[PDB]
Amino acid sequence: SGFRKMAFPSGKVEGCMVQVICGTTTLNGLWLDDVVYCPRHVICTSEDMLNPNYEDLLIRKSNHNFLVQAGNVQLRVIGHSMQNCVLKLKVDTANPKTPKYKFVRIQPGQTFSVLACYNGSPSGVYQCAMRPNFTIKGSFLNGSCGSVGFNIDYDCVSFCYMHHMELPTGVHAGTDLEGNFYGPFVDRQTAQAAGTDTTITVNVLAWLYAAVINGDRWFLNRFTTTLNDFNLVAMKYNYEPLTQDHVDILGPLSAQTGIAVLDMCASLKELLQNGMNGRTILGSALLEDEFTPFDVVRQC
Amino acid sequence: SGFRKMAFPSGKVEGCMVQVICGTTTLNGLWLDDVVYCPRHVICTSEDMLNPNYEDLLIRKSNHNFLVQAGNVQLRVIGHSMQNCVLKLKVDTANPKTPKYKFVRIQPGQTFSVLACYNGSPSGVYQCAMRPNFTIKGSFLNGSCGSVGFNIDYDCVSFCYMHHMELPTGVHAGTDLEGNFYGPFVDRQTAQAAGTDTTITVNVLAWLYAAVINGDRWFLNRFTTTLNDFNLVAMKYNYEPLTQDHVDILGPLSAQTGIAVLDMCASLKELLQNGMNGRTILGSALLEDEFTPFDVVRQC
Ligand SMILES: *[C@H](O)[C@H](C[C@@H]1CCNC1=O)NC(=O)[C@H](CC(C)C)NC(=O)OCc1ccccc1
Ligand SMILES: *[C@H](O)[C@H](C[C@@H]1CCNC1=O)NC(=O)[C@H](CC(C)C)NC(=O)OCc1ccccc1
Repeated sequence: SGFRKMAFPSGKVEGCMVQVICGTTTLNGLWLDDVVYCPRHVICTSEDMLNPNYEDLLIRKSNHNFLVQAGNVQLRVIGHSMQNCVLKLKVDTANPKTPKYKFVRIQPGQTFSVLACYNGSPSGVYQCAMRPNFTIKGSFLNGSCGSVGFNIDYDCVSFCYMHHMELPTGVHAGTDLEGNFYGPFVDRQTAQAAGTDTTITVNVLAWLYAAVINGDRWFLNRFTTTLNDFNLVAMKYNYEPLTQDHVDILGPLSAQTGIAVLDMCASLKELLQNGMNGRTILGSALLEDEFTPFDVVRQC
Repeated sequence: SGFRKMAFPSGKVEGCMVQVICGTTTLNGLWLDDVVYCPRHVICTSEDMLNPNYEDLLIRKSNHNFLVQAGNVQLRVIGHSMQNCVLKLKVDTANPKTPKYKFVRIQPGQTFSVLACYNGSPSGVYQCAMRPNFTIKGSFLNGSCGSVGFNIDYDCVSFCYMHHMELPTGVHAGTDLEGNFYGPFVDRQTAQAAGTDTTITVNVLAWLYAAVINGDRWFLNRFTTTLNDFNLVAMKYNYEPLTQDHVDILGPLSAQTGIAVLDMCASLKELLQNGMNGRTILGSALLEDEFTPFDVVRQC
């Protein structure tokens, strides 16, 4: 037993991380087969990064302006192109460590693991959720751009996130691996800011089921509620509405614990209206919303 | 910016994990050079595991009773021996993926990353602290024994923990890699239970410094306190006493933020006496004690 925020083992991704330098900008790239993917802002200078025209900036570059280092081996760049907000650097060597992979775009409310990297060297691994407002609450410093987020199913790495920037509130923004931003954000200097966020209700419910599986039962009750009455409470507390599909997704956890989904909703209603009264659930004094139902089943 | 519970990248350890079967018991082993290390209870049966005599149990075994699988390759066991609570299985092939490594024993209050594994296959990675009572609050199911904890410095893996058991409160116990238990626990069936735990004060202080570095300042004050007066409060709230060595270790974080250690102690005294009044620090409504000063410096 026990329940922890757990990342996927990172080895398969560590073998794909490289360093990309253009001018005085250093960041990370992802080396899959004979292509290195990286944020296109690697080509910008301080002056450009106000309102850059990336198509102009890139036509002024040559293959030799991109220095790619895979550990202690220089990779020779033989072609370059832009795809949305990522650059694709063709190199003369296919990565022999390329795993089976896919490029997937995730939905708000879904989780993934982040391999934070600096100078092409992995530094740490942690779990993130894509917030309803399309930001992530990560841990990223200068040099971390090009770090990736991913899930692993069987032997296949599904890459979902590449890191590009930090917003004024300290949260993080980036793109899918096709270079399309999550959320209404752009890789240039504006006053852009995260929009209002909400709590991921289906995930809070999943985490309450994880708590019951692990022996925390104090918040349970015999009462029940209707889906409509629960969603009235959710709206008041800035929680996302619960759909019948969410109820269906929680079915397996409800069956395992014998607690009907709408009974757990009544427990959550009481927690929202009364707080915890100095108690904790799975080591937290707040309701946690960054575990999906799948994350709970995977671990419990 | 941002601050997350972050594990070390696990690749170097993933390449060392194997499956060990003896009889009907399956668990994990650690394959370094031509030795596989695993919990000695792999040789027990249901009846034995009450009060086993491991020396007797092991003399009745042969090399061929140990089946070792490295991915989809069977390793041939050519010798076996017991070292404290671990078995050392000599195999006919040195692991070509053996990293530079050390076997270190950690202290209570120190952190490490855990690579949870089942059937010799890594499942997830997370950070743990060794509690003052020599347990860890992990996430381990049947089959997870032999999973290891480790830190990485430069290119060298310092293995510190091998998993053996779960105590009645749901916390976890295990040994160093020389097979010596952390804490007063034994690999047999008794009514053994975790002793009383305390909060790791130096780590709470480090995490408060991480909060300031990341823009949370509401708990700061102009007041200060004496070390003796603070330790009177620590005792009342079941916090470990703060030593001058802890103050020295916090020096760099104090210098970076300009907040003297004893000023931060005054803030902590107020948080202990008054709580948070509905506010949060780094996304928590509780005081977090599983980040060391080094963990904070590493990330911030
Ligand atoms: C790429 O390494 C970098 C990652 C940032 C740096 C601080 N925290 C991160 O996540 N990205 C940028 O510096 C980015 C470049 C634009 C052309 C998209 N701009 C950015 O994040 O600006 C905000 C900022 C910069 C430095 C510190 C704090 C916020
Ligand atoms: C080895 O895989 C296993 C790990 C346990 C199983 C449940 N959670 C864990 O961390 N260790 C044992 O089963 C261990 C064997 C003794 C001979 C040391 N005994 C143990 O942990 O017993 C308590 C327990 C067993 C099963 C479920 C819950 C608690």
